[PDB]
Amino acid sequence: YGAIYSVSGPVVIAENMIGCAMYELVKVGHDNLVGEVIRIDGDKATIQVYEETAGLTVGDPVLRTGKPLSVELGPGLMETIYDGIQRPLKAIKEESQSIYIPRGIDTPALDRTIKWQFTPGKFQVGDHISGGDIYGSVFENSLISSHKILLPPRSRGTITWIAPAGEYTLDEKILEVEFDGKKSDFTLYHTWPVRVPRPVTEKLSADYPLLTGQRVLDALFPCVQGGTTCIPGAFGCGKTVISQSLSKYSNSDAIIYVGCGERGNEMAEVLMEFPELYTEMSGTKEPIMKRTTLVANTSNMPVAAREASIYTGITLAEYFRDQGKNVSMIADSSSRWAEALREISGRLGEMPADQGFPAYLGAKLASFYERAGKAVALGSPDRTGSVSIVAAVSPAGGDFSDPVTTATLGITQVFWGLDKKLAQRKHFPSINTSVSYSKYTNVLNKFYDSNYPEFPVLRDRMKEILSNAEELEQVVQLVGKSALSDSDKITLDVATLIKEDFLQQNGYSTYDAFCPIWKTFDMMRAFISYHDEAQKAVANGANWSKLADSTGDVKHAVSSSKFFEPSRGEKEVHGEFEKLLSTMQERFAES
Amino acid sequence: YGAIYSVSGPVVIAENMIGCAMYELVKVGHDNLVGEVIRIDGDKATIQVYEETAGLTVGDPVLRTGKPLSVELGPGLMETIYDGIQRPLKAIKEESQSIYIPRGIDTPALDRTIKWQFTPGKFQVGDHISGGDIYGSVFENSLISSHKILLPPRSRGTITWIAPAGEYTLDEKILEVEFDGKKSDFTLYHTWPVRVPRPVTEKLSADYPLLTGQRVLDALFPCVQGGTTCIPGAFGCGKTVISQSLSKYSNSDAIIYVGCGERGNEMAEVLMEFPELYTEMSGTKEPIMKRTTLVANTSNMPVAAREASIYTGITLAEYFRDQGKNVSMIADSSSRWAEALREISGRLGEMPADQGFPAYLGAKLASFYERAGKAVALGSPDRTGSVSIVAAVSPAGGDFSDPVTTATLGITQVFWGLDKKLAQRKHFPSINTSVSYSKYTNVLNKFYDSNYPEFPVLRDRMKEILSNAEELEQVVQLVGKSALSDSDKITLDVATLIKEDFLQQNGYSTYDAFCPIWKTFDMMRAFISYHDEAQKAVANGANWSKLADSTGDVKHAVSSSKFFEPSRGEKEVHGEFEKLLSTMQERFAE
Amino acid sequence: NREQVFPTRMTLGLMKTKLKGANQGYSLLKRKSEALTKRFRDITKRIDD
Amino acid sequence: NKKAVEQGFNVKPRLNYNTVSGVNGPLVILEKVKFPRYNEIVNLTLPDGTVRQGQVLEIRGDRAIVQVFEGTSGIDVKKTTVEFTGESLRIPVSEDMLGRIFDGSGRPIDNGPKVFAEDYLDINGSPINPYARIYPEEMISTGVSAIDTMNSIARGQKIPIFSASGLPHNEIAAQICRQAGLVRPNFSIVFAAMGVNLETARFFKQDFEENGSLERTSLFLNLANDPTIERIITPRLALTTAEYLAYQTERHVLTILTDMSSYADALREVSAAREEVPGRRGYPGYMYTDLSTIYERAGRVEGRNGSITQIPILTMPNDDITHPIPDLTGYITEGQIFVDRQLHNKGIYPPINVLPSLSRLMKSAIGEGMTRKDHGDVSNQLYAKYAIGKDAAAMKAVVGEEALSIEDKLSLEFLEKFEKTFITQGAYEDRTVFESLDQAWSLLRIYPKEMLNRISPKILDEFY
Amino acid sequence: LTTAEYLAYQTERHVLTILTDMSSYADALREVSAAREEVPGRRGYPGYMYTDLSTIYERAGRVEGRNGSITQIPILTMPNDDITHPIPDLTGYITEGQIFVDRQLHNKGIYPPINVLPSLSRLMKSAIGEGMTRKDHGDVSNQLYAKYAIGKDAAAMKAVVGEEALSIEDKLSLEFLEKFEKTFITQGAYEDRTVFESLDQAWSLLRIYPKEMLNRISPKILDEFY
Amino acid sequence: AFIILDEVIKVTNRRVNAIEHVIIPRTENTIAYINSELDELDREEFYRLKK
Ligand SMILES: Nc1ncnc2c1ncn2[C@@H]1O[C@H](COP(=O)(O)OP(=O)(O)O)[C@@H](O)[C@H]1O
Ligand SMILES: [Mg+2]
Repeated sequence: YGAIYSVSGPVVIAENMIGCAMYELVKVGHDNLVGEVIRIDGDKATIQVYEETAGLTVGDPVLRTGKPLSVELGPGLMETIYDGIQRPLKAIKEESQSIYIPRGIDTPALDRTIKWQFTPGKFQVGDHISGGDIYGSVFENSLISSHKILLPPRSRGTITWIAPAGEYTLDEKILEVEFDGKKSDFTLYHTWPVRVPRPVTEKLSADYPLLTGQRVLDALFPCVQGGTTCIPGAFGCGKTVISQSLSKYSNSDAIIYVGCGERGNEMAEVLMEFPELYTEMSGTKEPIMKRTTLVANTSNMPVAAREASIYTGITLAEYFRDQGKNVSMIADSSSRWAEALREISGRLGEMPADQGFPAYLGAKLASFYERAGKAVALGSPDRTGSVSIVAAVSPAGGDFSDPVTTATLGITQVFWGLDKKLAQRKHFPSINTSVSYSKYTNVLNKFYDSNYPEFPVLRDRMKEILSNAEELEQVVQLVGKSALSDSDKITLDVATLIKEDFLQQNGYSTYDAFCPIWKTFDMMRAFISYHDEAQKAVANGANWSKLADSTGDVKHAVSSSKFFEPSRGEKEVHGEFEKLLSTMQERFAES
Repeated sequence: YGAIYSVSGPVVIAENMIGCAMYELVKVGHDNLVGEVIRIDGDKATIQVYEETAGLTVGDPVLRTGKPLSVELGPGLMETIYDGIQRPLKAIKEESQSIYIPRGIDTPALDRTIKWQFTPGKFQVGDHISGGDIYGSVFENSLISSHKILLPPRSRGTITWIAPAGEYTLDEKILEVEFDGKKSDFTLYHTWPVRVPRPVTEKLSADYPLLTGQRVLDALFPCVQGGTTCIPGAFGCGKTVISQSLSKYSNSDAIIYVGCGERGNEMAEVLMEFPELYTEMSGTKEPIMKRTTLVANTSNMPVAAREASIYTGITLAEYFRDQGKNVSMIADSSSRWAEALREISGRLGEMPADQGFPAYLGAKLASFYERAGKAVALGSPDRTGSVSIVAAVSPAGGDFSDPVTTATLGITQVFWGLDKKLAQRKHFPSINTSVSYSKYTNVLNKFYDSNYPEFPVLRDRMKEILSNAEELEQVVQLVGKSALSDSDKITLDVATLIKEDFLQQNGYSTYDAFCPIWKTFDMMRAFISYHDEAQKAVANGANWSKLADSTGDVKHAVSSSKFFEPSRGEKEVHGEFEKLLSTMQERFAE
Repeated sequence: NREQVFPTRMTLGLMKTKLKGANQGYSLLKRKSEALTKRFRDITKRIDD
Repeated sequence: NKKAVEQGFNVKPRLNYNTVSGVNGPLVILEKVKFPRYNEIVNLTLPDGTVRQGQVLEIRGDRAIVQVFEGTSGIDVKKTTVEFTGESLRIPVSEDMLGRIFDGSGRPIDNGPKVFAEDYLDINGSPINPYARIYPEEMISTGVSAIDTMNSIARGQKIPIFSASGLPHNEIAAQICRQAGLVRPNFSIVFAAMGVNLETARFFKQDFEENGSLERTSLFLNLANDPTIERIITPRLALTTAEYLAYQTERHVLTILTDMSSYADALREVSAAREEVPGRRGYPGYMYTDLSTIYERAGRVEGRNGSITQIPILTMPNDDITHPIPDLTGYITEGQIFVDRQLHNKGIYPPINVLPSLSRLMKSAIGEGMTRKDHGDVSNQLYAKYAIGKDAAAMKAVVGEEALSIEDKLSLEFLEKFEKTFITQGAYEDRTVFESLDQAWSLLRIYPKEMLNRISPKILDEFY
Repeated sequence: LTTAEYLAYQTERHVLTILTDMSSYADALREVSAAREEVPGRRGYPGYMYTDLSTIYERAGRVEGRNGSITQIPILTMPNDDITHPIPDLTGYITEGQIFVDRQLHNKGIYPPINVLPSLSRLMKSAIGEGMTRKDHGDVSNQLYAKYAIGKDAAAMKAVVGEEALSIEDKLSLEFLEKFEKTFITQGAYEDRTVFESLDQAWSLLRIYPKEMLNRISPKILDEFY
Repeated sequence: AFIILDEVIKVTNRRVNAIEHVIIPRTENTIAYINSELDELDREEFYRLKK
């Protein structure tokens, strides 16, 4: 038990504290504020307290817990909201009967009153069990069924006793392991340090795409299940609605929605909307909230807790990856994580480095994004989970020259650059096709050849059309549109059509809330076939003005392809698109 | 008295300074160098010496004056010339007999050798007296008579002795006030912290206009008595003309001029021009220096003096406002004041915020401009005064890049926009009416409805005419001149007449040296009547060339409105305008 | 609304030179347009005659 | 009933420290402190008898660094006595505040009595539990077409006004206060002035008096001549009053935080006084955190019928939205209302530029039940066609009017009839959301039905 | 690099050291320096970053007694595609050349997206031509660089002041730049272009110009190869 | 000659308007942004030297 010596904002230097390890967790103050040691200068131990620091006096006790910041993994989190240090906000509200976050509240991360239905695994008494082996499964909810109870990593030995099937809480023993003559008792949960990544047998090259649902994201710049992503942009660009529309409509078996430096109203919107939303996975319409846990750290919450929120969310994602679910962790703002790091560093007095961000920011971001990836779980039976990190960077001033943005672009593989020019005029998603890229285009060729063989060719054609139109518009804004050829007129017209109908997808309309991959592919087919038909008919000799006047019906039919409801089904929608192409060739043939 | 401990440049640390206050002036060294205290660390106090710190040993005494940077307020301020520190330049020259200012010269800022007439106020022995109460009067000048002696704003208590009417110096006692013991004794003068604004009972809304005497500045972009204006203040633009106008023809009963870092040859120009000014009064012609205090402050001066020049000037203006007098405080080179502030901030080591300027430049400018405004003075009687600040924004005239320029344009409500191009084109007073603006027309609507009702309507009409003239000039540059319609041609001709006669004022000329508000209103009404008559004739279908040929006489008559001398004044010149307005209708009708 | 140029001390000078050159080209091209337009009205009058 | 006040009847003597070790800038380094609190607000007494409040910002062993709101001028080490209150800065809040005028430090400048405190609440407040939040789905019909049809303000929103020095940002926010009402059926405004001039303060006070709002408004006036350090605590005091009123008394509170640019300027001055990180443009690296602790106090909570709606009036230093203050404010708040100089010089009132504006709570509070079913589609189509009009205006200025297509000419006509008719209102003309939607549908009927590509087919068939 | 020095000097092998993310290495240096509160260089990097980068880069080359070599190709990530950044600057200073990979070329789809204008090789003048590869190598490379620079400048001029400003030579340079980026620079992976084949392609590119307009080509080489 | 001169005047005025409304504003905005970024870098260097 040390004593507080110096307090300055989120950092608390504590004296008479010999024996404190680096990045350990200390309970600073009489309210037991959660903290983490950053430096040990002799007996002083600088502590970043993860709660509001006002009210701390010199001489207050500081208990050494002896363990690092440990997120508590196990059945229960599925449909919960956390506070960065994994404090369940619902339980906090019920226990405190208030609307605020009490300082130093010590509610358990996982509810202990709930009784869980444990079904023993293939492992029996006497079988050697290693870290990550599934010794049982528990039914959490209708969507996340058979929540596999993993043996904690770093724990090995032979099973002396395994509890039979029944109803257990998290405090109850489930299994006993004897290793080197020392019996170890295991329960439904286990704590894992957030700083150390959860081990896996072998990470794999991710090959299956993470179907966002947005047309531009799915087609032009795809992301694989297990690939680091990045959504830089200014405010109002749509990097939070892209994150939400990816946490609602993706094929990920689970979602870890992490909000660092975000509005509490955004997380409240998630809480109100996700239960009312449903997913077709598992063979039934189960609510989305049954498969998404939230790590809420509102922007006015303590600064030091944003790193804790990031690490807690990524460790939850790694745990579900170890269970074998193609999880995708969605950090709301790695930019605000970086700002929290800069604030802590400046309070520490460290050297500013770039824009004040500490010199280790790039390394920490690289490590956090390297936590992602499709990987074979550590223990048997064999299973291949994934963590698709999609973090929305928020550069200051809408300029992608920020150090956090540059480091994130260095580490990630998909760059969904948002343009505020398209954020205005309600052109959402505001993805800047010029600067955006996806390095998983080549590795997705296997999936595309298996399912939609012409999809990469169509996306290459769409990229060519958009780039040609960008060049032609740069020419036209200076030298007028009169000098253009008919082919250039077609290129500009069809690219305006693409930008106004295909690329732009309203995320709050019933038809374009979730545009699945088959509807997106059919829409690309429609637009590319319209462009090709116009080019061929003009090359045959038709004047483009009269041709457009005649084929305005086909152009408007293509422009109205958005409204085809995906709820009609894959077959019904494809039938509507097949008739669209047939109605397109005939009209162009007639004219 | 403390002792010097360390000197490294102008910053001085003085050991054994227990009881020293922050931002307190101390006498550093054996030459009595004056310097403010920046920070304290136990016994040691950090001091920025105002003068040059060379030759300061260790152990040199550091006397504690006990007050912050103060201003000598009392009789004898008016005709004198000061600096940012408020050291009399004339008295320093007379005392030292040298063209230089010796280091640590301690000439009192107010002449202690002058006998001042004193007439006690209504406050008698035993009557309660509070801060700002006029307990006496002093005959100082011809323009400014009855220099109302004020009790210091912080002072309070009961009178015990009052000086009988006679002749007194500033040194000898005048009033003795007891507050739980006779701890107060008052002379003809008192000191006020320069950074601390002088309190008032209530700060009213500035309603009465500041008639600068110029037609453009008094009609198109008026200022209110107690309003803050802004002038580009670049060389070769007419800022000198604006300064002379505000000095001698304005409504202000007192003038405070601050240089705060302008060039030396310039200071010579202003210090040789203002004594040559003469403002005609009811009695006879007497110098405008009789009511104007020059805070002369060149680039060679200490940076602390340059940064405190505008603050000393505004404190003097606040003092003269506290007497119920309307003061105009012409701030030349506010950008050079900001440069001095930036130099001090860099010396102190504070981090820059915008273009190297300190983080508090905007706050300091906002507080300084808010120190202006009409306000009923503290203490009885209930007199009311106003301080109007006219600030030359930047040698980088109207450049939004400069943070000081941006802050001044954002805080001040009137920008009079001098134009070097118009100055080269022989346009006087070189006001660029396209960029110049005033936000005080809304509050001046009340005064105009009270006195001259049609003034806002005619001013808006001329602004519309000038905008339409700019549009018509653009059209005639793009296409042929004859392509414009009859209405456009009439608008262009009327606007050209307005620019040539109404806007263009010959300050050096005797007839249009000072256009009164009534004369400006009459000329504006005549011009609007001429434009309306021409528009009506165009609507009647008459050819504009024939209309101009017939109404050349009316055009000459309305152009003569400038040449009508306001020396007769009031109904004598107003009656002539009625005939001119009548002639603009009968001739137009025919 | 601006060119995507990496900020630098040399880049600032190059872009200031580009701005000066663009202003010069704009002034000379406006002068050329004015002269050619004067010749244009002359040619239109000659065409009518 | 209320046991919170039971602990009130307790006397806590305060230690009076004469041990001012040193003073530098706005800070006093005060030594020999007995167990210094981290955020205690101390009552610092000058030798001249003046009392300035200050709060400790850092505390070493038996040493507390106090920053005083009024400033450190005149502070001495021999004579200045510092009286540690032992608690953070708490504002005496009561229902009697409504109708009073308070200074920047919370002291009443209304020439009335001190607040008969009903409770003492820490000005810094506490973050609202995100699980306890309720998403604001109740639209406010502010009577402004640009703010009600294009954008939309729901009740617990944080919706600033982004403007410049000379723009009528005060007039537009005064129009909102006097016209704000729930779209499908009163607000108790709380006004916070930070660094504004006497003209602006008098304008807002007289506008509240004219509209009859002063009976239900609390004014926190920190004029331009008031101390700059207390511009930090003025919005905290105003927002703590708003939090009290709304969440406890069950009131709906409008919070006008005028000159958050001045608040951020005071924040930057305080940060630069210390040796702190420069963030961007000199503003502190924690300016996001501070502005968030200000803004995110608004919203609605579960189980309580009160709400806080914030309209922080913000002055853009150079009319650019990439400046740190506007950028961070846009990141934190749930939208922005963008007052445009390009329109003010054009003569439009209100000069609200719609493209830079935004309301993140339009999706909710726009729908078939909350408003008319066409609102979202009409707003999106108007945005698209307004941008096409801006692009067509630029292309016209470049290559003449002739080169423009039929769509471009229609878009220029729509731009003219939109800026001159839709955006433009009288200073006291309040337009119901349905009225503004009918005007918007007329402006869309300028276009043919085919070109209206943003509208859903059902809406277009039922409304064109 | 000490492994490479061993293999190349004590075992007489030819080594190809492929250090990657030297920007990441220098970021690690900055993190170490920032913890020591040292006097920083540009962008916070240590003042001795030139010395450290020289210690690493200068471990390449051939020594007399040995029949081995160290070829060093340190891959380097420009943080914002800026040469002026301290890491690329100081590296240019120590290294002897660079292969500048262009984001603009990558966006245009050219592989490899090598921009030959900022790219350089200080040892080209010694290792190229005069019987080492072929008599025309150096002159052809000089002419290609000159024509590519002319093409870039003329494309900028045509974008700004229209196509009227561009002369016949400028239009030819635009056509050459198109056919050069599209056919010469563009080269799919696993395609081995021998230096002779690349020189033949470069001559085919240069035959777009008339013999007179080819400036840097020596008259003898021009007569023998055009 | 009239037709050719009309075409040349049209292209010249198009270039003039294009310059004055795109090239000059874009270049001025780039100048402002570059100067702001240089000021930010200078401020960062000043803060590092102050530490
Ligand atoms: N794809 C989209 N569909 C519909 N509305 C959108 C879309 N993208 C953005 N918006 C609108 O923009 C607003 C702000 O977007 P947001 O998610 O807050 O982005 P950011 O977090 O970057 O500001 C949202 O309230 C929403 O109304
Ligand atoms: Mg967001």
